[PDB]
Amino acid sequence: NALLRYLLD
Amino acid sequence: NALLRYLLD
Amino acid sequence: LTPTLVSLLEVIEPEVLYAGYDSSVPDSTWRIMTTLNMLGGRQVIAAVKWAKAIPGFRNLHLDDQMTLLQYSWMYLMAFALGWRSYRQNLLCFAPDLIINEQRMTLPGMYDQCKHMLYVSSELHRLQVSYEEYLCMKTLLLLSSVPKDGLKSQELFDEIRMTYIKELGKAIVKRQNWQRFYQLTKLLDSMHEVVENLLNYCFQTFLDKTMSIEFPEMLAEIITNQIPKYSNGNIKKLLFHQ
Amino acid sequence: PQLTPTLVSLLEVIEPEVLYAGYDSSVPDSTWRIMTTLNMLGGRQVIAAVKWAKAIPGFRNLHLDDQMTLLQYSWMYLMAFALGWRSYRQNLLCFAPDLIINEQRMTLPGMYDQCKHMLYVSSELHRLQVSYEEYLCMKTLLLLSSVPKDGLKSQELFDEIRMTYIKELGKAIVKRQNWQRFYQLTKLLDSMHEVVENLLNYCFQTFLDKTMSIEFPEMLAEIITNQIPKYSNGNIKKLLFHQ
Ligand SMILES: C[C@@H]1C[C@H]2[C@@H]3C[C@H](F)C4=CC(=O)C=C[C@]4(C)[C@@]3(F)[C@@H](O)C[C@]2(C)[C@@]1(OC(=O)c1ccco1)C(=O)SCF
Ligand SMILES: C[C@@H]1C[C@H]2[C@@H]3C[C@H](F)C4=CC(=O)C=C[C@]4(C)[C@@]3(F)[C@@H](O)C[C@]2(C)[C@@]1(OC(=O)c1ccco1)C(=O)SCF
Repeated sequence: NALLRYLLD
Repeated sequence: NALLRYLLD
Repeated sequence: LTPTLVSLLEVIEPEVLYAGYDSSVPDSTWRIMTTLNMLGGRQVIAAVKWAKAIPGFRNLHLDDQMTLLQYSWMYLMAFALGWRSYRQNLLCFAPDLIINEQRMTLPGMYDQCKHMLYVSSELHRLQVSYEEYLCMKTLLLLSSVPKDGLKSQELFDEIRMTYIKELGKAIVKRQNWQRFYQLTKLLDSMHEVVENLLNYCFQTFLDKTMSIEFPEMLAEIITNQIPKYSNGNIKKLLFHQ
Repeated sequence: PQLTPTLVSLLEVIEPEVLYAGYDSSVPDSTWRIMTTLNMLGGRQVIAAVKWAKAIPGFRNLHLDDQMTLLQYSWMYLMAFALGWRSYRQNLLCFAPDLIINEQRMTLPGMYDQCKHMLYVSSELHRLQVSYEEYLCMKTLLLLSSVPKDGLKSQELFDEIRMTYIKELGKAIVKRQNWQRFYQLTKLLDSMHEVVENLLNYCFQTFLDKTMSIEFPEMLAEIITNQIPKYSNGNIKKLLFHQ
């Protein structure tokens, strides 16, 4: 799940 | 000034 | 003047989000669920912004940060929901979508809502203060791990232990050990609540015959998490055996 | 490691989200229109600053009348400083993501005349190359940079809170040549009194002017009314880092 990795960076 | 007093409370 | 870990949890607590429910169109169980899923997605986005601000959390390995959110989102949603409803007999999904006595009686409605009502009544019963709620909610983020362990297991352990102590402190600043027992006993019972809620959630997601829509934020999590309940790679952390 | 949070990291979270101005892009620009739109923005910026101050540890423990005095004395410092920061992070003036005073708008009548002062703050932050954490301590101290002549009612607690944030800025500096940068950054703080004097001069003069037709929201109007006597009598004491 790429969207989650994003919001966490 | 009551509004500030209110926002502070 | 020195800021406490609890005063910091207060600050980072996100704004309560509106559901965007049209109040001029007849209610139905399809319309409510679909709207709530959409809300759920935005609430998850919020929870990420919230977790990132919990001291320690951003110091975990990124995969661990992800795992914990994927495992606990329902705990965090259900528990916040309990709190919102508790602070209102009803369920406060949002200031624009309160399940009243009227909406409760709709087809298949109370069937699920009984589980979310349970959380709400336990908080009332135990008469939980805000600062306890905030510590409890933080522990819920830390309530399941992969059976195999996390990558930064050592640090996670320290973080969890800190918020246990923190919950403990909140109780003191509020019969103290008894209350500590009671509130951890509640946290334990969140596992059961979440299992129920996830079962119907996954069951609906997978059902083709129901036209219930899920936002992508949720759909990705749900997709990623299906196998881990199918292969049983989740360890539920409990305070009482 | 530090799973107990520094006072700076708390200020980092309490920092209010940046507010939009609502300025219409189809309607032609005017000095009249920009100033009013800016006054309205100013009002909502003050309401945000109240919520912000209350979250500062210790602040909510002062006398309520003191809490009032501090916000009444320092609103312009806080607004101008945050403006200087926004302008620095994006020489232009970022009042809002939707109202940036650019090169062309600057050339509007009576515009750069006031904007020069606000630009000064912005070019100091770029000069001294101020970091974010330094910024958050400096702004906090700006809340605590003026007091009435015969002190506050909780002067002791105030003195202690101020002393705390002086130390907090000192940590920001080291965590980034030490004592000279301290001098530098505290000299900038000192020099805000001079900026704010100018900005308040034009603000009050416009506020009191009959034939000028520039609107003010109530939030600001109560404070401007509540302060004009105080500043034109001399009950304000400007706390300086360097004499
Ligand atoms: C039973 C599931 C679980 C529901 C979520 C519960 C969660 F606590 C939550 C809280 C909110 O404030 C907003 C949304 C969620 C995340 C949630 F309510 C919704 O997504 C809907 C979920 C998945 C669920 O709810 C119902 O049955 C339900 C709620 C009210 C009536 O029925 C669904 O499975 S909806 C269909 F999949
Ligand atoms: C010269 C004054 C000072 C202006 C305020 C400065 C402050 F930094 C600020 C920042 C904002 O983000 C939004 C509003 C304020 C609080 C402010 F810009 C406005 O109220 C307008 C103030 C008082 C001021 O500005 C101008 O003339 C001005 C802005 C651009 C060009 O001139 C006024 O006195 S407006 C007329 F009363």
